Amino acid sequence: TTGYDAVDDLLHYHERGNGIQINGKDSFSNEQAGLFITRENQTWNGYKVFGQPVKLTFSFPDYKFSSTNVAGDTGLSKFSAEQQQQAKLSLQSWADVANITFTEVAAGQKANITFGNYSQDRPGHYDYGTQAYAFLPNTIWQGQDLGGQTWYNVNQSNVKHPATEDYGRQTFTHEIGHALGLSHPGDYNAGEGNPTYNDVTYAEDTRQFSLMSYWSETNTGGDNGGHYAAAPLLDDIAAIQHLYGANLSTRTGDTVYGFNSNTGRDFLSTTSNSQKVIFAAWDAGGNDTFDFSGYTANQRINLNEKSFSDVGGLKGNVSIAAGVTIENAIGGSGNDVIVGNAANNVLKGGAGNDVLFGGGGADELWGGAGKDIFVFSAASDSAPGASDWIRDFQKGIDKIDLSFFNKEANSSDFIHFVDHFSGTAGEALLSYNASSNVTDLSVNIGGHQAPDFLVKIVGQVDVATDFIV
Ligand SMILES: CCCCCCCC
Ligand SMILES: CCCCCCCC
Ligand SMILES: CCCCCC
Ligand SMILES: CCCCCC
Ligand SMILES: [Ca+2]
Ligand SMILES: [Ca+2]
Ligand SMILES: [Ca+2]
Ligand SMILES: [Ca+2]
Ligand SMILES: [Ca+2]
Ligand SMILES: [Ca+2]
Ligand SMILES: [Ca+2]
Ligand SMILES: [Zn+2]
Repeated sequence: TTGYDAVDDLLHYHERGNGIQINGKDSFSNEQAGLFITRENQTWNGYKVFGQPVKLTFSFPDYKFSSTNVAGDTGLSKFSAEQQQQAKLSLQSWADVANITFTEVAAGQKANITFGNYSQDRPGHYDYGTQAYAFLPNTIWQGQDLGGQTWYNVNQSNVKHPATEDYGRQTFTHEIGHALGLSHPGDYNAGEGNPTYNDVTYAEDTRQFSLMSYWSETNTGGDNGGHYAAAPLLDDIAAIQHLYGANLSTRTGDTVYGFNSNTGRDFLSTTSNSQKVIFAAWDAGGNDTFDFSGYTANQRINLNEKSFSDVGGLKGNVSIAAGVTIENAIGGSGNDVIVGNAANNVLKGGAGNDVLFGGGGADELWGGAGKDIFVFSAASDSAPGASDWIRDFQKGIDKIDLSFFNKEANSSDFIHFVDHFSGTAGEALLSYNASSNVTDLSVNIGGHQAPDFLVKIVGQVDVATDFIV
């Protein structure tokens, strides 16, 4: 496979929406999913009141063991220090993406969102079967609003120890989701009390796209390696931003995700190959980097909005929220595929045999060690006046892949190398400056005397060995 083949495959990963079918099910766009997850139309600002900020209180009440909650469960207790710590991180992860402010109040004071443990389904009888539940805003029962109550079965080790059992942390984020107005992404009516993924309303109702789902990411071809996302995923972000608006103040500086992170978020950071990230990135400004340098697996990194990446040996585990521009990416020691976007991108392959694709804008490309391939598929990739730079080219080892053009022209003789331009479309010209150690690659794609494509290359290039055409 060419570099271009790999780029094309990553660009078309998890295509969705526009009426297509997947797994015999309707595919929804990110937007459609956000709307469907919020189909009850309930918010803390009112029924069908969307897009407005909200300020909410939360607490950890000191529930009495023999008391019975509204759902009939008993053996109640207050959240432990560990549970409180993890719940606050879950709250923060929702506040990061939408215009929600959370303020803690005292255990005995009325609060919008509450957290409690229960252990028994009836007095003296421990429940080992259930996990957790919560009430959406404006859930009126016997005259009282149950909205905001969240309840967890502390007999489950993950609920008791969410700091070391990542399904517990996910459960906290999920149930807070309900408390804010999110539903499961389907009702699963056809499953009649024993539902499976086969009963979804839309194909992207899986844990790849939403932590409001209970269906494995494997149903959509994801693979999270036995781990569970801590924080809102791509379609959860669409949902909650529909409800309370997008948080334009979040991470507006130059932000590094992954290794060497300055996010101050556990779920956006790692300090070792064994620590695997799973996240959907929301970022409201600045020059940002996906630093996945410390992973040894073969990775695929796509910097386009709404797109999925294969990071740290997982599949479809990293994504970028709608409306977000991430500028830079750093691969690991594996053989990576790294795809930029229309902005200026710094792309670094690291060790391994990498494929780099800057796309539009003026990109800076570093293959690193290994046999790397730099791919181009439009004159606008590297326009004169905004040229890409390949900073580390090694002749006989690295390659420039222009193969898209002859494939599109269906002619082996469209791109070809000449010693001087004649105005004929397809002509490519190399010019080497031994004094500056810079090679210019100029191509006349559009058919003018002046070329419309110019790549600047640090290093010599050997035309006999270094191209894929
Ligand atoms: C056809 C997509 C529907 C998403 C909006 C929610 C409909 C209840
Ligand atoms: C047990 C009745 C509580 C109200 C239920 C409505 C939320 C599903
Ligand atoms: C099983 C109890 C769930 C209550 C919220 C729907
Ligand atoms: C309440 C819906 C849960 C679905 C898990 C099978
Ligand atoms: Ca940023
Ligand atoms: Ca940015
Ligand atoms: Ca690499
Ligand atoms: Ca680019
Ligand atoms: Ca490399
Ligand atoms: Ca290299
Ligand atoms: Ca470019
Ligand atoms: Zn739920």
